[PDB]
Amino acid sequence: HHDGFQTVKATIDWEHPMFKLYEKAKRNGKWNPADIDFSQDQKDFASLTSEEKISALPLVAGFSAGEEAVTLDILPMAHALARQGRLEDVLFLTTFMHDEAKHVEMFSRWQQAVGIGQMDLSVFHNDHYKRIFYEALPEAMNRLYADDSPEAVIRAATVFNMIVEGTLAESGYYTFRQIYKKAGLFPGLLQGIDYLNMDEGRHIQFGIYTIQRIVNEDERYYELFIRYMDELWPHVIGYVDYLTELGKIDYDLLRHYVIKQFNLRKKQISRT
Amino acid sequence: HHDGFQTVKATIDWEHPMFKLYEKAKRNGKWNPADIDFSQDQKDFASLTSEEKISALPLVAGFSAGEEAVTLDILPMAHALARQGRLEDVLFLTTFMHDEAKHVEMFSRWQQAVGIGQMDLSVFHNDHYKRIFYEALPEAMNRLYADDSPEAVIRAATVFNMIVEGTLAESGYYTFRQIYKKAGLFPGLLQGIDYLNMDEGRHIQFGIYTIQRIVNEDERYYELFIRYMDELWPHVIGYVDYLTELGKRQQQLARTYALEIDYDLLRHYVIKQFNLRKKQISRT
Ligand SMILES: CCCCCCCCCCCCCCCC(=O)O
Ligand SMILES: CCCCCCCCCCCCCCCC(=O)O
Ligand SMILES: [Fe+2]
Ligand SMILES: [Fe+2]
Ligand SMILES: [Fe+2]
Ligand SMILES: [Fe+2]
Ligand SMILES: [Mn+2]
Ligand SMILES: [Mn+2]
Repeated sequence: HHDGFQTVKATIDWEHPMFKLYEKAKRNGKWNPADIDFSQDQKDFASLTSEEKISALPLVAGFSAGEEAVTLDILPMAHALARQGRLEDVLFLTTFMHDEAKHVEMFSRWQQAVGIGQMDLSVFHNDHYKRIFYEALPEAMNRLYADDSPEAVIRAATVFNMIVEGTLAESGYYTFRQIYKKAGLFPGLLQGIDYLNMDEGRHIQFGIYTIQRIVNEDERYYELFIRYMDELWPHVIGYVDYLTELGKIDYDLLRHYVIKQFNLRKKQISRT
Repeated sequence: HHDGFQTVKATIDWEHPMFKLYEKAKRNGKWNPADIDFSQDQKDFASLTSEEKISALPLVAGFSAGEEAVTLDILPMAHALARQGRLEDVLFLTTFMHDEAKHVEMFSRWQQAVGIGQMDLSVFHNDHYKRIFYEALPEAMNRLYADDSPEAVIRAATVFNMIVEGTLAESGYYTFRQIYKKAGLFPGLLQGIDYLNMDEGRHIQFGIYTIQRIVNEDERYYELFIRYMDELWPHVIGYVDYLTELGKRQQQLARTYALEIDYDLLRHYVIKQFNLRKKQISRT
């Protein structure tokens, strides 16, 4: 049951950080994947040899599944914060979820346009990828339906925002630009990546805000955050190692970028 | 756990009716409540007598709570359809949810701008209003976390889309225009209402699609739909009667602005909306 409503008893908290992020999301998140011209991407893909075609698919497989997972798996966080009365967080999260919908749409439109929509790309998800995206991510989010404790919320935001988005996805954009911008390939996909990267800046800000406001209640939660980050590292690097070996471009450059992002995300939360 | 992912094994179903509705939502849902000029609304509200100021508040109280309720209460539907693998429905529902956020924001910005943000408007929710919005709506939606049966989904879409949006809110837009557009008052609120009404057409279409696809599986569910509509009517009309009674006890705004407010035409619009929603679902 609803006890009452914040915008009847009072108003939105106009100064709340998540209301301010919501306002930014509306002003900056206007792109439509349906407007991207993928016609040259189709011709670029056809120009590749069979071996070069295969080389591009593991990264796309990781992104399509990843965007689909985050579209579905943010819903428990929205529910948990709604149940806690965090209205401004909920408003922001409507933009987060609509951003992810666009991300899923974008990669799927690319697959369709280049002629691989009919190909099952699941073959490029190894055990480490599945441990994160098929298992750990939905487990941590769904937990929030029955357990919205600080510990549960930190774990959810750690897996979702700091690892999935802040480590793997961030490193994926970089990788795609290092390879394909340089090769002059897939301009429509790279335009989509640029819009997506802008959206995801907001998503990471929500994760940092959420983790830090809980850590501020108790430094014991800081140690939980670091432990959950380290818990998932073997799977992050296990997936990275798998893509790197498929790749055979400076792969050690890309690998160190992943490590850089992982340590960066840790440093964006303060014990204090 | 996720078994796999549709956009890895295949693609989005580009022809799915809810993918098409999602596409329309992106194209047509561009407005931003933060861009509405409420400065004239502020002046209008201040120029009103206390007894004219009051006349508008019961309707605004109904919409602010309603929009906040639907913002929160759509989440279980999105979850239930997601768990069923209905990806295109989920994509569309992201636009539904972000629409509702804008609707909550819009009415809250109006209240803030006109100087009533600090006033507790709960006093204009009677028992019938509370049975719909404080109780029946969240109960029917939350049910979906543990019971996503066809019966549960039809009941959820009936309460949310056909009654709350398709009968009450639709009648509220009409009432607001019948009163304040003719008066020449609250231009920013009216702009917001117009944007909102456009969004809500899609929300009702989602409800029709959802109910109809379940009725298509088994025509027995059509009688469930009709029954659930009829179960809620006493509270729809109980709330309408309450707002009508309030409006008839304060007629200064109508006298001042020469509006022959026909509450019996509004009451008949509510009845028309209710019966019209029923006709939009067919047995076969
Ligand atoms: C060889 C260098 C490895 C680079 C790492 C590539 C990782 C693939 C990215 C897939 C994760 C996508 C998750 C979506 C998160 C979001 O968009 O919010
Ligand atoms: C005197 C005529 C009575 C007219 C009825 C007024 C009803 C007020 C509307 C409040 C419900 C708002 C619910 C929001 C639903 C949505 O926008 O999705
Ligand atoms: Fe994201
Ligand atoms: Fe391994
Ligand atoms: Fe709606
Ligand atoms: Fe009554
Ligand atoms: Mn994304
Ligand atoms: Mn609405």
